[PDB]
Amino acid sequence: NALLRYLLDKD
Amino acid sequence: SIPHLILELLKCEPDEPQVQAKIMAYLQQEQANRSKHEKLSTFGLMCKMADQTLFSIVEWARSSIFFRELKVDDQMKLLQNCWSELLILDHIYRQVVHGKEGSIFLVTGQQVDYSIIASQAGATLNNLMSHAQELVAKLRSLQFDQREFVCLKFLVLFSLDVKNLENFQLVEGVQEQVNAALLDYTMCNYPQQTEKFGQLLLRLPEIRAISMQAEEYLYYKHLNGDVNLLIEML
Ligand SMILES: C=C(c1ccccc1)[C@@]12CC[C@@H](O)[C@@H]1CC(CCCCCC)=C2c1ccccc1
Repeated sequence: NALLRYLLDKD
Repeated sequence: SIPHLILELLKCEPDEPQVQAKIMAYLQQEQANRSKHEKLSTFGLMCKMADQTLFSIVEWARSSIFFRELKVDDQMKLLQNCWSELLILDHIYRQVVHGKEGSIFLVTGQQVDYSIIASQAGATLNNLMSHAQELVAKLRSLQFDQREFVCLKFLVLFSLDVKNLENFQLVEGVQEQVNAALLDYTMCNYPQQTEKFGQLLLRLPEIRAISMQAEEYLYYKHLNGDVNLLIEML
C-alpha cells in the first residue's frame, strides 16, 4: 500500500 | 475530573470545522468540474466523501500520542485493520451529536433526509445504516460524550487483533491504559450508570461487525465496477 506509506511519511 | 491520559487523547483531536470544510470544498469542485452528462451518482459521491474522510483519519492517527512512536510498518498494519471501523465510529458519533431523527448528518456539514438516502442506498447499505442508527440511539440514551468517544477511537485504533507487529507491547499497553482510563472516567462522571462502561465496550464488536460487513459490500461494489485511498485500503 504505497499510498498509505506515503501519507504516513510525507512532509 | 478527567484522567490525564484522556486529556492527552483529547489534545490529539483534529480541528473538526476545518476537516469538514475541506471535505465539503473538495466535493464541491469535484461536481463542478463534471459536465452535464457525467455527474456523480449518489453512491459515487459517498465513496469520494469516505475517501476524503480517510485522508483526515490517517492524518489524525499520524500525529496522535503513542501512534507517532510506532514505526511506519506498524502504523500501516494498525490503520489497515481499523480504517473502516474508524469511519463508522466517526459517522455514529456525528449522528449522536448533530443527529436529528429522520435525517443523516454528513462530514460535509450537510443534513440529508433519511427517506432520500434510503431510496438510493440499496438493501445492504440500508441494513447497515439501520444497525448503525440503533447504536446511535443506544449511545444517545447513555449520554455518550466526547471523552468516551476519543477513548473508543484509541481502543479501535490500538486493536489486539493486529498481529505481526514489531511493537505489540505498545498496542497492548495503550489498549489496557485507555480501558482503565475509560473505566475510571465513566465512574467519576456517570456514577449512577453502572452499565455505561459495559454498554460502551459492547458497541465495539457491533461497530466492528458493521464495519467489516461494510468493507465486504464495498469490495463487492468495486469488483462490480461501481467505485484512490478507499480502494487501496480495501
Ligand atoms: C461507509 C460509508 C460508505 C462508503 C462508500 C459508499 C457508501 C457508504 C459511510 C460512512 C460514513 C460516510 O463516509 C459514508 C456514507 C454513509 C451513509 C450514507 C450511504 C448512502 C449510499 C447511497 C456510510 C455508512 C454509514 C453506516 C453504515 C454503513 C455506511
